[PDB]
Parts: sequence; structure tokens; C-alpha cells
Amino acid sequence: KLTLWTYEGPPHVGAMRVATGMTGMHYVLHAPQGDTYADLLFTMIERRGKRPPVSYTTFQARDLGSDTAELFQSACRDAYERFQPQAIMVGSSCTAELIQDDTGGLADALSLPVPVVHLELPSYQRKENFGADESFLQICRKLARPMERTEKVSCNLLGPTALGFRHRDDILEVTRLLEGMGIAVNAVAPMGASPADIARLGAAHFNVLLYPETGESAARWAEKTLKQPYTKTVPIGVGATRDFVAEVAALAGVAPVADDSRLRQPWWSASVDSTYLTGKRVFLFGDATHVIAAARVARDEMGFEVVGMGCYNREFARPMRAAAKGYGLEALVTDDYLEVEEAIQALAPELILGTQMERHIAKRLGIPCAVISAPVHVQDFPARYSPQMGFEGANVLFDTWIHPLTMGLEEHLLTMFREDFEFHDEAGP
Amino acid sequence: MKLTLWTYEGPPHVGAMRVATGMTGMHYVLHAPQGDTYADLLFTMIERRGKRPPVSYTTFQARDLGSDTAELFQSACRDAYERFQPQAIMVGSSCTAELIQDDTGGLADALSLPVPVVHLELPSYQRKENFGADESFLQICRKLARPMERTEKVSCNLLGPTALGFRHRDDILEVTRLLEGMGIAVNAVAPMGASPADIARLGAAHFNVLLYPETGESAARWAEKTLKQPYTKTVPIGVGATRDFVAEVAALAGVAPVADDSRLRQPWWSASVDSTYLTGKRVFLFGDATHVIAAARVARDEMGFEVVGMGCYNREFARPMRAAAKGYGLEALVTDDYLEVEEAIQALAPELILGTQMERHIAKRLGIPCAVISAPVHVQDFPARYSPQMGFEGANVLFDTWIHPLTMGLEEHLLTMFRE
Amino acid sequence: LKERGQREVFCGLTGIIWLHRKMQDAFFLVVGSRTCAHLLQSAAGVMIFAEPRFGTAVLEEKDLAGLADANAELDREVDRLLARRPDIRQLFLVGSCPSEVIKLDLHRAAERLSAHHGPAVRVYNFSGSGIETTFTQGEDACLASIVPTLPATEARELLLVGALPDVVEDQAVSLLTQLGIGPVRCLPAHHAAEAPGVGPNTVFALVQPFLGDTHGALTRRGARHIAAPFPFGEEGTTLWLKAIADEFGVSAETFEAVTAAPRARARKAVAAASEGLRGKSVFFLPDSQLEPSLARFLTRECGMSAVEVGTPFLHRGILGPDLDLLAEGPVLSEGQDVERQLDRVRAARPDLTVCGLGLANPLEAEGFTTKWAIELVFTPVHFYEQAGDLAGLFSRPVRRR
Amino acid sequence: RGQREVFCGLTGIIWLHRKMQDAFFLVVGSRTCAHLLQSAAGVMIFAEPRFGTAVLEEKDLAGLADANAELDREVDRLLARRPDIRQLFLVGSCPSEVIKLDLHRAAERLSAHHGPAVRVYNFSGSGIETTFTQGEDACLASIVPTLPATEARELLLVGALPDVVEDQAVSLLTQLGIGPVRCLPAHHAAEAPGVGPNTVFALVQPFLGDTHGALTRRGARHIAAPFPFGEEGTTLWLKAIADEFGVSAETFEAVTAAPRARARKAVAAASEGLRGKSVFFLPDSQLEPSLARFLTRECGMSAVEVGTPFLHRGILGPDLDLLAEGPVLSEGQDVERQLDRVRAARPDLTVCGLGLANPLEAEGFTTKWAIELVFTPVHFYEQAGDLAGLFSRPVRRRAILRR
Ligand code: PMR
Ligand code: PMR
Ligand SMILES: [Cu+2]
Ligand SMILES: [Cu+2]
Repeated sequence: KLTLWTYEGPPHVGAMRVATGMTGMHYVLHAPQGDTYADLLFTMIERRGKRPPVSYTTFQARDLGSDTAELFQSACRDAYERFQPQAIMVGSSCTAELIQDDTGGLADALSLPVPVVHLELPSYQRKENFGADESFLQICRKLARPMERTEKVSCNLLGPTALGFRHRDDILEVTRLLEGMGIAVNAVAPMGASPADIARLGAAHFNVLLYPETGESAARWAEKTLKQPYTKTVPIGVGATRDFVAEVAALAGVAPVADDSRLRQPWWSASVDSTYLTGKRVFLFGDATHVIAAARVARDEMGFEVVGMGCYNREFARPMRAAAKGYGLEALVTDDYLEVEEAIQALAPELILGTQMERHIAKRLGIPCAVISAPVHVQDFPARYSPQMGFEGANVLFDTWIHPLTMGLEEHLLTMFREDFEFHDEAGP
Repeated sequence: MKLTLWTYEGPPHVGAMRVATGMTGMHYVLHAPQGDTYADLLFTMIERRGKRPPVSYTTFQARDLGSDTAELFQSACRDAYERFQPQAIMVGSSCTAELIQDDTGGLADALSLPVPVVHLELPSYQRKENFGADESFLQICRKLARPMERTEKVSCNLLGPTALGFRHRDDILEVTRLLEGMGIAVNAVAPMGASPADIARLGAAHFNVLLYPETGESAARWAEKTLKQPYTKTVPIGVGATRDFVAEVAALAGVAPVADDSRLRQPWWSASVDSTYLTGKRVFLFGDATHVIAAARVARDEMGFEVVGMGCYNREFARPMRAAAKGYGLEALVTDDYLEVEEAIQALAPELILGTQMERHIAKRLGIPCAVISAPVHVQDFPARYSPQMGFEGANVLFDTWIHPLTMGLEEHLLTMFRE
Repeated sequence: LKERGQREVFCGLTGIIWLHRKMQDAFFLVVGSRTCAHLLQSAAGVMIFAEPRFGTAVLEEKDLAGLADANAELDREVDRLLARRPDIRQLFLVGSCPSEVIKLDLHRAAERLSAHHGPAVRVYNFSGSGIETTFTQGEDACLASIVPTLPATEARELLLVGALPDVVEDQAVSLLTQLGIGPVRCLPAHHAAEAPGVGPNTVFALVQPFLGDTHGALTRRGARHIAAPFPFGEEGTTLWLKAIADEFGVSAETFEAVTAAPRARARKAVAAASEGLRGKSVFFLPDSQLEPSLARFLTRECGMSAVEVGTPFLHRGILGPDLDLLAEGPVLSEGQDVERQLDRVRAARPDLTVCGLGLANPLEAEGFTTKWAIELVFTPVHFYEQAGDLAGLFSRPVRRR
Repeated sequence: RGQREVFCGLTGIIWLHRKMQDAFFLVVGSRTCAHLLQSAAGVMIFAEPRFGTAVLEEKDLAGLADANAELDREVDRLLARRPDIRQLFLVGSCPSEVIKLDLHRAAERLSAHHGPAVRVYNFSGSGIETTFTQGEDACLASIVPTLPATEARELLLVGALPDVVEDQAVSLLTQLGIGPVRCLPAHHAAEAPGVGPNTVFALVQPFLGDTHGALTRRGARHIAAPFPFGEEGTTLWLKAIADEFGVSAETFEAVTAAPRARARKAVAAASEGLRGKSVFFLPDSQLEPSLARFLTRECGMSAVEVGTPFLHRGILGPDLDLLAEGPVLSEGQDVERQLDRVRAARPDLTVCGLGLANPLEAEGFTTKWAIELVFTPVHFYEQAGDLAGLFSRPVRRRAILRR
């Protein structure tokens, strides 16, 4: 139907999100001339110094039938020769699916010495998160195999992928937590990893799932084949951080510790500056994990009552509904922005927390706005250290959440204070 | 006698109270009138302090004049010792106190309490708050910081970080992590994390680090001759200043530079293609001396901006202000009045101005993007998130903090053009 | 309990912050040091960015050494600031601690200043310093200063006196006209647009409890106060308007029937928040002399249990009806050393604590919920409309822990 | 020959939506093309623009008629939310051409029940067939045949010109002596100009090859002239127009003397920062030859290699004839080999795609994102200094930052 905004794009951009978060990995994609804007997206939002390692066939109208298969063959071979990757993934775009060209057989015909990963995914009924999750599944299935475990306790960080909302500071904070309690990180994937790291993946004892949108399937595959349990908790907020600490300590079998000295959110919310902060209604829309964690920290730590919760991940509809039943409301799972427009008009909240769509609709509605979700623009990716997880994650969360509210309070106070035409002559008529 | 509506600083006893509350084991007795007791509000609330500031006030009134002021002061000091139990005590005076014939030092001597006391002579009508903090610092240093045998490992002292400082809690952390980067240990952090034992051990450092000039320069110079303690001259705000400071400390301690460039991202993001339009943007800077110097350096060198207006309310550092302003070929504006800087930004009309809360609000009135880079701030400027203003991380913080107003105004203009 | 060991209050210069809100034709010249300027600036917060009417000229060493130098500089500065603000007519030379210790005679200076400026622009001064007054005493000192200048009136008129938010003043006028009898003259008239004649004829009632010098100012004219509970909460306002009715001979049935709907709305609003503060203990600290009326309202309407009530100064002659309405439970107290009342706070374990902002965060860290009395002067809590919001201000059902 | 980096023809839709206030653009692309136009001009989408995508479900691919009826219902629904639209555009997406959906007869049957105010035009924005501004060219060529026939001698200004630049152009043309200043990309459908045997048109943007061919089919005759990039090129254009309408050289000089000095001074005011820089080109929007000739002749730059998507010799001729013999033209773009040639040349400035903009900077190469000049007004005399500053921007920043 008619579409003007999409929270999630084609699965292939998520697949190459995993690809570019990966290192030494080259995605050969059967795409038309013009499906090259995802590289622009990465070098703009992620500000990558290296071009996204994704090759494109970019076929033409003349190149059709017998010519396009040889074009894909050529793309694979010159990509391998030019970049010398240690492994290749092959996939198809929306148009490439329509033409009966099999990427798997074309890649097999080359017989490249490096392993070739066959990525198969429908391009219409799925979304980018499907691309990311299935790509992680394919690389985990192929490159990773069960083997002996490291003597000392180590964990593996799955979920942080490129073009993800605040993932670079995220992995740093989480690694800081694990090393503070003594657990080392054997490998972090897809960010900052190698195919050798994917091979060593199973050497850890237990696993950690930061972003279920991109790692839940890989976590399950590790649980079954690699025999590695993964955590069910995502440490966003103080309480979630403590629960995550306890769970990872139990899995590792070590003494749980935490660095609460860095943490300042509970005191900064117990001050009177957060007394007016009680009673504010917050609308939450975004990705499932972020929305649920934000609602939890808002209800307990932030002094908020949730007025509306929603998401765009049909896969995560069940956990979101289960959580929202606890808050008393009902889930709003959809990808259309007219729906959230109508919902924000009906509820009329005082604060809205969501992706760029929520930010701008709040700007239109004259409501304070904040960003917590994945679909963002260049300004929302910071050079500073702005993690969303851990105790520092809690402090960042408090600061960025109250910033629109204190801005609105200041402007409203100034507007009311120098109010024009102060007569009220009815006083003593 | 000039009418002031908004001042950039406080009475010098405010800075003395800053240094007093920074370090633990101190108590600060004001000879202050009743109702001048407000000064702990800002500490309890703007800085969001969970503990009462270690201060006690006599709160004299019209009925208590002459001898009654002295008896009230004596009782105040006695009860402060008895119930607060401070390891170090000091006596101070307010604006009204010096006008009355009340000798703070004489009263302290008459008390003759076992804990050492120091008499703080505060020219509350000649000078301002930062001077008071600095004087309290040097006075306590000469009181109970005595020269003593060097440490086994090269040690440094961070002088300057006080309460009510800009980000000071974060700058101490960043500098400390960097110095552990070369592995040199910080013997004592003062006055932000000081104690009577810490001030006693302050002489153990092999050199001093002037993290903030306005509050530690005179203490560093006192240690220069009293303790033979060299102090670094360069402030590490910005990447180039960070490298200069790293070289300086490596030279003083004799250790290798061993600088870590891993976390830094500001140069790549400033040279990034999306950041081309920042070039040639006029900027006006006002506020704290070293803050403005480093802001101008960072802007002109690494940001691509053209410094179009420079100023400083810290009159005691007008000489570095003027030197830098001539270095950029500008005209230093040393006014302490909001109206002069208001007129300056009107005439110059910079695209962006970065000062303190006054500059932020006048830019809001003038419809100009603005950011705060100086000391006078409201409650929300001090964040719970750690936001160092210095070091490699501080480079990225400074970068995107300056970026935010510009991109906000730019996208707003794009929206306005687009619905038109 | 009048121990003077240590006091934590505000100068009456804090009264200027919201006092200027009532009259937008009042400019205040503060002859104060840098410290009083810093107090006014900090406490005002976002005001200073909107060009208030607070002129706090620092007493430099130059004009503090001598006396007449500051006297002439005063004239020069007021001429300057009149040039800056042609709209401004009323000027106030507020007293400050440096001026008191140097004994600068503000009265004669203001008199000659008004003489030379002329009838159009008139300057009356007072002293709001912490040496002789405290916090709320600044406002009644100011209005008592402008009382003698108000001409005597020969018409018996219902009198309202006290700085008050404009919407509350309008609603009070509406309610007293709904009573039918009693012309209302607003002594803090909006930007002095109607100079309120005050004389022996106009018997007055009090709306703001802290107004101490106000009663003396209106007895000098001959006006008498009428025993009336201060309008805090629905029943406080009800008994207040009943007192006004009794003074002006309004039939009990008529005023009972007339105000039925407003007090029905008020009881709805107050019951909306009463359930939050049921069966708890509270402690009051000397902040703004507004505490005894609050204790009465909380105790009898909100079901509060008041352990202690700390007031810097009790004007029992006017607070007597308040005390009679108040239960014998809470111990009354005229000025308690902050450490002593802090010890009683620790002993009593108050679920809610009302005090200054400066003490507030330390008590919160100690584990006691705090409500700062610096707020309630700003926010409207003064009548039927705000009867519910009064309780809501003390609701604080945070319970995050 | 190999991997190309261009943007499929829907990237024009963003500026055609601004050019015609009356025109709405329904894309029939997948989530890929919808994502292209969504992750594009983000400010536009937050300001309720006039373009959307009709993503087709799985059943819509096998069932051609089902997709046809779905699109028809979308057209019928569109008027409910926007009653201002009077002409409509079913642009062609790559999936639509692969599934062989015929949007021509779709437009015919949709205009059949929409009369007389609403009519819908069909053209292709498929990257397999069009490339970037070639979609603009195809859109204008699509609206060309529907223009009425006339006998009046009219000058046609074809090209999606910015409004202020168009006002300057029409003012200069009127004061020259040339009366008709009609523009094919009319702001509203009521301003559409008629084309007849005596119609004479001048090409503003180089990439309007299909439009030029279409008006040649109708009978309109092209004015062969250099494109309006810098003072001298605009002077040559206006001379050619004066000759085609017979306008005297004296009045031309009187008109063009005043802004010429200001334009040359504006160009020189940014020439110094860019002075003596070798500039490499990558094929982006087929405006590279004219931009290169201006840069070289006026600003004084030594171009290394000029790269364009494709060259239309007939219309672009005069610019190449004015272009220096040093630079070598390039047809096609294999971005790997083009990048290698860039490294070999080591140019001071490289105009290239934004996907290559950051990586080129990482290697230390100053990069200029070529998509300014299509969007930001750089045409004619007033904007010559602006265009010069556009190229002087990156080099100055590169100098200031490092070292
Ligand atoms: C001298 C004490 C002082 C300081 C430092 C401030 C700034 C300040 N004024 Mg509170 N303001 C003080 C007192 C007053 N301020 C006033 C204005 C005011 C209001 C309504 C409020 C406020 C607040 C503050 C704050 C936030 C921290 C705080 O609670 O003190 C500062 C620093 C804020 C608050 O109390 O927390 C939610 C709030 O709602 N300022 C008023 C007019 C009634 C007074 C008398
Ligand atoms: C295609 C996706 C995309 C990305 C990653 C950005 C970043 C961006 N789009 Mg570029 N903007 C995109 C959309 C486009 N903008 C394009 C050009 C353009 C314009 C006219 C503008 C713009 C803007 C941006 C900006 C801010 C500065 C800039 O790089 O232009 C980013 C990061 C915005 C602006 O602020 O310019 C000064 C603006 O007016 N970009 C084009 C050429 C067809 C496209 C498809
Ligand atoms: Cu903002
Ligand atoms: Cu902002």
C-alpha cells in the first residue's frame, strides 16, 4: 500500500550491517544500478573511514538473462581478488529475487578457496532486522563449530551490529562491567570481530545477548550446538543492570560485584528537581528491547507512568505484549506512522520517547521529545561516550530524558514570566 | 555603585566555601548575618550534594552588636567543633563582618582549640569568588602542607578542582585515567578530594599539575619555593592541548609519553564530509579564562570556525586573555557586565556563540545557536552522565556539544523552508 | 524554643523576587553588596534573563568608605534607571546588611528623591535586610511603607491586603461579589493602576498570615483586623468568607447557599489528594511564617498528623483563630536553632518534612521526604480553586524505593 | 566496465516534488526503493511531501491485474487526503519493470475516469534504465507530448530551475528583448506552455537529452549554447538567445554589463582559496563537463579527468568545444578502477559520490559531494560566486584542520 516512512528497510541493508560491522567480510549482492545508497547511509551515519565492504552487480536492462549470471560471477571473482577476504557472503536484492538467478550455484561455480556463505532471505515480507539476524545465523552456522572451552571464564557478546543505536559505547560499557566482575570477552560480534573470532566463538563458557533483535537466533544456535547458555536480561537502567550482574555471576559462578561509585542516577532522581518529574506520562515507541527497558526504568527510576507503548518488530510482538500487560496498557505493534500519529493525538502525553519519527511529530505537536530507538539520523550518533547500558547507561538515560523536559520548563517559565499585557483590571473593578 | 542585574561570579567567601566543601574534615565558620545563609542552597541543589556543606554561620542580628557578635561567634565555633568534629578548622568573614569591628583571627586565637585554625582575610569588596577560593587554598597549604620526603614512585598533585566547578568531577577522572595512562600515580587531588592528611602529603609529589589555574595557581607557586615542586603550565583541553600537556608531564616525570589515541574520534568527525559547512562560521567566546583560551584554540585549529569575539570575566587572567586575543587578531572584551557583551554580540553577530548561561540566554533572545563552556551555569548543565571537558574524551564531548545547537538550528531552518 | 545557636533562613530581599510580580510598576534599587546580589540572582534563577525590576547596585569600597557619596550616587542611579525605564513610577530603596551596618539613612534619601523627581514618579523605601527582618517580613515592610502614602478614604469598603497571584485575586473578587456586599480594594494594586484609599472607614481582613507590619500600618490609619481563619484549604476559605460575611452583616443562609458549588468542587479536589497523606507524621521548619495555617489545613482536612510546627515569629494576635482551629497536637515554636530542630527531626522520623531548600536534600539523603516551603509562595495554593492543589503539593507519592 | 555507483532515477523525485507544487509522485517500488526515498531528505518526509511508495505484497507479483486494481484504488484514495493535486505521476521502479507492469495503459485508464482536472503521467525512474537526473529528463520528456500545439513563436526554458534563479533568468531575458520566457517545468498545470512548429527552446540542465529529443520530434528547435555555469557561460547563452530572437548586441551589452562585473568579482572572491588545484571527476549527474569548463576557464583550475554517466554530444557540444584539451572524458564508471585512477592522479579535490566521500577523506583526499549543484542554486550570474565557494569550501577546511 501507500508508504511514506518505513521504520525498517529491506533485509539486505541489515545483512550488510552485519557485514560492515564484521571485518574481512565481503557481501556480494545481486543488485541493480542504483541500489548503492546503503554505502552512503553507512559512511554518513556511522561515519566509517572505510567504504562498506559490500560489492554490487548493478546490472542494466541490456544485461539480462544469460548476461546477469556472468555479471554476478564476475562481481564475486573481482571482489575476492581485489579485497582478499577470508570468506564471502552471497545474497539477492528484491529485484534479483524476481529473476531466476541462484546466487548459491553461481558462487559454487567459482570454487573460491575461502568459504562462501549462502544468504537466503525474502525481500518483501521481512525487514532489516530479519536480514541481520539471519546473516548472524549463517555466519555462526558456517564458521563457528563446537570445540574445547577456554580454561578461565569468558563470555561472548552477540547483538551489537553496525548502524545500531549507540552500540560502540555499549560494548565498551558492557565489557567494562564483565571485566569489573572478572569475566573476559572472548569475542564480540558482529562489531569488532573476525572470522577467526567467529571460529573461537564457542570457546566461551556462557553467552550474553545485548540486542535480541540481532542476536537471539545466534544465541539459540549457540545454546543448542555450542552448548552455551545465554542471558535473558538486557542491562538498561540500574535495576536491569543489577539483574544482569546477578545473572551473569550465576552463569559464570563467580561473586557478583558492581561499580556503583560511577552511578549517580538514584540520587539525581531522589532530589526535589525530580519532584515535579512525578506524574508525567510518557509515550514509548521503538524497538522491543529498548522500549521495554525504557518503560521499566521510567516507571521505577524515572517517576513516570507509561501512557502508550509501541513497536515495529512483528517478531517481538509477544514479549512486548506480555510486558505491556504488566503496565496495564496494551501494545501498539505496527510500522505505519499515521497509527502513532493518531495514538499520540488520542493520549496527548507530556513527554514522547521514540525514534526520529516520534521526535519530529512531537516537534510538530509542541511536546518535548527524546530519542531511544534505532532509526535515527547523523545527529543522533555522537562522538562522545553515550552508552545506553550499565550504570553510565543509566546516567546518560536520565540526562537525555530530562533534557527536553528542562528545556520546556525553562522556555515555559520565561514565556509566562515576561507575559505581555498584564492588566487583569477585574481585580478591584 | 554601578547597577548590576546579573553578575558572573560571587563574593569571595563563596569560593572559599567551594574549596571548604570540596575537601573533607574541614568546617567553615562564617561571620555572616542571618539570612546570608542561602549560600548552601546552591551547593545542596545546583551541584546536587547529598551532604550538608561543612559550614556553620553565627547569623547575627540587630540585637547582637558589639560584644554579642563575639560571644555568638565563639559559641558557634565551639559547637561546630563539639558536634561536627572537623580534623581541620578555619575562620572566615562575610561582607558585613569586616565592616563591624569583629576580629575573626582574634576570636579564633581566644578559642585556642586543639585543631589548627587559619584566619582567612577576605577582601569581599575588592575581589571576587575565584580569588577567595585560591586564597583559602594557599592559606591552608601554608597552614598544614609541609615539605617532606619524596615518594618511591613519581607522584603528582592535581591542583585547581573545586566544588561548583565546571565538570570538575569529570576532569579529575579524565586526567587521573590519563596519568595512570603513563602510570604516574596521583598522590593527592585537591581541593576536590582533599583532606588534612591529603594536604599534609601534598608535599610528597614529584611535581604538580595545574588542572585549573584560577583556583590552584597560587598554591602551585607557593609549592614552587616552599616545597620545590614544579607545576605544569599547559591545560589539556582539546586534542592539541592534550598532546602538549602529555609532552609536558612526560618531560617533568621523565616517563615515556605513551599516549592512547584509541578512544579519540573528534578529528575524524571534524574532517568528516558532513562537517564541511562548519568552516568559516563566526564564533564568539566568553567566560572562564583557560576555558575560553582552549575553546578559541580548538575552534580555530580543529573546528574550522573563525573566532570573531573573545572575552573573559576573570579579570585576574586578562593578560593571557589579551595575549590570545592578539594571537587571533581579536579585541579582548574583559567586561563583567552582561550588557557590554550583549552589545558586542549584537555588533559582531556571530553565527554561534559559546559562553555561559548569560550568553546562552542572550543568544536565545537574539535567535543565535549557543552552548555553555564556562562556569556560571544552572542545574541542568551539570549532568549525571560523565562529561569531561578535557582530554581525548573531552574532545568528542566538546565537539558534539558545539555541534548540537548548529544542527538543531539548521534542521529547523530546513523544516521552515520546506513546509513554506 | 528560641535558641539562636544557628539559623538558616533567607533575607527579606527574597521577597522582592515575587513581590515585583504583583506590581509591574515597581522598581527596586538594592543598596547591597555582591553577596546580596548573588542571593537575589541565584534565587530568581531564570528571572535575571528576562530583565526584572531588581537593581542590586554593589556597594564598592569607594562608596562604602564614605556615606554621602552613596547618597548622591543613589540619586544619580535612580535618574539613570528612570531614563532606562520610562514606564516605571514606583521605586523602592530596599535595605540591605551593608547599608544597615554603615547606617545609611534610606528614609531621608527616599524623601528627597521623591521631592526632586516629582508627583509623577514616587519612591518609598523600606528595609528588607536579614539584620532586623527575615524572609516574608520584606513584603509587609514594603506595603506598610506604602500604606501612609495611600490617602484616607471615608467609605466603608471590604479590604484585601497581601501580595497574591493575579488569578487568585480575581477569583477572590468574584467570590466576594458573589457574596453581594463589600466593595474590594486591592492594596497591592496591579502596577498601582488604582491607588487604594485606606482610612478608618475600611475595616480589613487578612489573607496572607505572615503580614505582621501590615496590621500596624492599618491601625495607624484606624482599620481593624477581623478574626478570620486564613484561606488555606476549602474549610479555611469557607470560614474566612464566613468571617467577611459576619463583619458585613451578610445572612448566614445566603452565604452558605451562594458558595455551595465552589466548595463542592474544592472538597472534590482536596479529597482527590487527601488519601495520599493519611496517617503520617510531618515536621515543620521556620521558613516563611506560612507554616501554622498549613498545619491546620493538613491536620483537619487532609488527615495529617503534625508532630511539630516551627515558625520564626508568631503574631498570635492575628494567628489566634488559626491556633484555635489548629489542634493541640503539634508543638508551637518561635525560632528554633537548626541543629536542635534537626535533632528533633531525626528523633521524630517525619514521613514528610517542610523546610528550606538548603536543608531539603540532606534530609532526603538521610531518608526523609522533603517539601520545600520556598515553593508554596510561588505556586497558587490560596483558595477554593487551589484547595486540592495545596494537598497535591504535599502528596509526593514518589515511593520509588 | 564493472561496478557502478549511481542512484536510481527516483532520487530526482525529491526535487521534482518541490519544482511542481501540483505534482504528486507515486512510486511502485519495493521496501528497497521506499527505503531509498525515505533515507533521503529526511526533513522532507517530516513536512508531508508529495511522494510515496506502493509496496507490493507477494500476491501482487504473480497477480498483475490485482496489482493494477490496487494501484487504481491508491490513486482514488490519494485525492481524499490532498485535494490540491491536479496531475499525477506513476514513476517506474525496478521491480515494476521486472514484473512487466504496464503503467502506460494504467495512466490512460486512470485519466479515463478522472476528468477534466486530474490527469496522470507515466515515466520510468528505474535504475536499470535511468540514472539519477536521467529520471528528471524522462519525467519532462513524459509531460512533453501532452503539451498543446500552437502557432505562436515562444521561447521555452526547459529544466527544473530553482525559483529565484528562474526569476532572474526571466527578468534578464525580458530586459534583453526576448519576450517569451515560458518554462516547461511550470509551477502549476495552468502555466503549462504550448509547443508548436515555431517553438524554440534552450536547455538549462545538461542531462535533459530526452526533453531536447522530444521537442525536436514536436518541431521545436534547440539553441546550441553553453550551459549557465559562471559569468562567461551565461554570457554565451544569452548571446545565443539574442541571436535566435534577433536581439541586437548593443542592448545585450547594456543588459549584461552590470551583473557581469559582480559575477566575475564573486567568482574571484573564492578563486584564491581553490587556486592551482587539480580536480578529479566522478560520474554523478551529467553536469560534470559544464562545471569543469567553468572551473578551468574562469576559476583557473587544471582538471585531470572528467567523468559523466553518459555524454550527449549534440546538446553538450559547445561546452566541450570551450573545454580545454587537457582533461580526458570518461564514459561509464567502474568505481574500483575509477578509484585506482584517482589514487594514481593524486588530485587536490575529488568530486564524487557521498558513499566514496568519507573513505576518500580517510585516505587524505579532499572530497566535494557533487549533489549540491542539482539541489543548491549555482546557475546563472548571481550564483557563480556561490558555486565557486562550493568548491572552495572543502579545500579551505582541509588546509585549516591539517595541519
Ligand atoms: C537562594 C535560594 C535559591 C536558589 C539557589 C534558587 C535557584 C533554584 N530554584 Mg528556587 N531558588 C532559590 C529560592 C527561590 N527560587 C525561586 C524560584 C524557583 C522555583 C519555583 C523553583 C526553583 C527551583 C530552583 C532550583 C533547582 C534546585 C532546587 O530545588 O533548588 C535552583 C538551583 C525549582 C525547585 O525547587 O526544584 C524542582 C523550582 O521549582 N526556583 C523563588 C521564588 C518563589 C525563591 C525564593
Ligand atoms: C540518501 C540519504 C541521505 C543521507 C545519509 C543524508 C545525510 C544528510 N543530508 Mg544528504 N542526506 C540524505 C538524503 C539526500 N541529501 C541529498 C542532498 C542533500 C540536501 C539538499 C540536504 C542534505 C542535508 C543532509 C545533511 C546535513 C548536511 C549535509 O551533508 O548536506 C546530512 C548528514 C540537508 C542539509 O542540512 O544540507 C546543508 C540538506 O538540505 N543532503 C541527496 C541528493 C539527491 C539525498 C538523496
Ligand atoms: Cu534541544
Ligand atoms: Cu537545545
